[PDB]
Amino acid sequence: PQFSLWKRPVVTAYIEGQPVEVLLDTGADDSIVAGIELGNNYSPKIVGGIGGFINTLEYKNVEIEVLNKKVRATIMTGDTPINIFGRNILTALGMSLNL
Amino acid sequence: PQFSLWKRPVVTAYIEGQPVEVLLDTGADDSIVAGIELGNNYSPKIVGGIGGFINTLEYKNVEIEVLNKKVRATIMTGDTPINIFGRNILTALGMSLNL
Ligand SMILES: CC[C@@H](c1ccccc1)c1c(O)c2c(oc1=O)CCCCCC2
Repeated sequence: PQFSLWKRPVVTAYIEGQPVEVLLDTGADDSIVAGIELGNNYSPKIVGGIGGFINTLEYKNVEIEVLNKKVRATIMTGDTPINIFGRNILTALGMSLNL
Repeated sequence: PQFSLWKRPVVTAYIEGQPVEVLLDTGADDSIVAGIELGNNYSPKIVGGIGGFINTLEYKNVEIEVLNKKVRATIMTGDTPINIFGRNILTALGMSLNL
């Protein structure tokens, strides 16, 4: 597909079966979604950005269906205002920022 | 040009002549940079990042040169840890996200 930037690149993603609304963000180094349960085998992380830091729990190798493609990648859960898919997932998806 | 996102889409843009380094952000609606001092009309404003709020000054009708294309735009200045160009400028350039 081709996403125009006139609208927020918001898609529906299926992480381990659970349906989430995610914003595709090329400035996000990682991916952080809230409100999803992914197990009792995680790693405590801390990520910073504009305005401050946020504590997160990292889960590797997680099934992800988005844009009619399934990737296995690392995601972080935590109190974030909107669910973000950073570059770690976009590269795994084969996406590009074109001019 | 084409950005692969394996290494963070960062470029040099000139804001009314001053060169800065900015990250191309597809999730941000607005744009904010640290340090530039302009004179256009401005309004005090506060924004919310993925971790907290920051106090900004907002300028309108700002001449911006990026990737060899000139534009007239709205941008914000404040003590941000990372300079980003959001969708308001991205769209004026005609950039897109493909798969
Ligand atoms: C450039 C830093 C970036 C980021 C994202 C995730 C984790 C750390 C840093 C980031 C954005 O992409 C956006 C916003 O604030 C940010 O700090 C504004 C709020 C809305 C969310 C999308 C844009």
